[PDB]
Parts: sequence; C-alpha cells; structure tokens
Amino acid sequence: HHHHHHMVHITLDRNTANSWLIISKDRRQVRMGDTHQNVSDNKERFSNYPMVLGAQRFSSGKMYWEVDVTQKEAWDLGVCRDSVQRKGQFSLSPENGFWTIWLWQDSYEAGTSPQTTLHIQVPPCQIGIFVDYEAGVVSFYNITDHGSLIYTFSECVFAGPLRPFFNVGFNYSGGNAAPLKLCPL
Ligand SMILES: CN(C)c1noc(C2CCNCC2)n1
Repeated sequence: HHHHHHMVHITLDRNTANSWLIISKDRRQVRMGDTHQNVSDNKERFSNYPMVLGAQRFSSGKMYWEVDVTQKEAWDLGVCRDSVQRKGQFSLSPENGFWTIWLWQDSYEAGTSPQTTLHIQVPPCQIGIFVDYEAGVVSFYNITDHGSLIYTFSECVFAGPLRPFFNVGFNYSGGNAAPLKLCPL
C-alpha cells in the first residue's frame, strides 16, 4: 500500500478511558492498571471493557496511523462513531458504530456480525489502520509482513464523526499486561 503519506498524529483522550487504564504523559501509550486509577467517573468513560478513544475526530479525508501490539494476547483496534454506547455490555459491529479487528485466544477476527476469520501467516507486532471517509473504507495492514492487507470494510455507513478506537484487553492470564503504543511517523 501507499497510504503512509496520509499519516496523522493520534493521541489518546484520558476522559474516555476505562478507569483502570493508564495513559502515558505523551498520550501515545495505554496499558491496563492493576487497580482503579483514582479518577472520577464521567458519562464518556467505557464502563465494562478496557477501552479508550483517540482525541482526533474525522468527518472527511484519508487518515492513516500505526499501533504497536508486541507481546499482547488480546486487543481490539479500529475506528468508531463518536456517539457509540459507553456503558453496559455491547458487541463490536458496524450496526453498533464500530469498524474493528481483534486478537482473541490465538485467532484474529474482523468485527463483522457475525465475526469473520482473518488469515494472518505472520503474527503482527504493528497494525496500520487506513480510513477513507468519502469512500466508506476502513483497511488494516500487517506492518511486520511488508504492509500486507489484513481486512477491508467497504460500503461503511459511518453516520457521524469517527474516532480512533482501542481496547488493551483484560489481563486474567498475566500474559496481556503489555501496552498499545501509537508508533511514530
Ligand atoms: C467493570 N470493569 C471494567 C472491571 N471490573 O473489574 C475489573 C478487573 C477484572 C479482572 N482484571 C482487572 C480488571 N474490570
């Protein structure tokens, strides 16, 4: 792909984070804390899952960013509507305003309804995410495997501003403490 030149500088929005997340001072890294992080509750925070949004809102154009997932067992990545539900249980699906992929129990899947099996020969250490707002496209690239395509959502009905979306995942196993990091341009 040749999407690298639409690179955007993404930062994380503390105020949207689940109350167990620790966002670095530069707002470029997030990890699961071992306890509630001593913050007040607010209506923006994801209550049920270890999720956080980027600060940037996109309503036009072409945007690209990269996320480091080294040594994690579980995570979700992509984009979502600014108006997604924050409280209670919900599924990651385009019907609920999410365009995502994930790793879960040694398999990669796209957040369609129902979910779609991905075919990845080289486990990725970094993921590239491309959004073309006007075309209605969200694509995912395997940076570890020379930028190979992982998945394309097409005919997307965004129906609002989009925000970068992140889930660091739970750490029941002790093998999923590693952070998500936004990679430099
Ligand atoms: C409702 N949420 C977000 C929540 N409550 O407890 C927990 C812990 C569950 C085991 N691992 C650390 C997090 N998460």
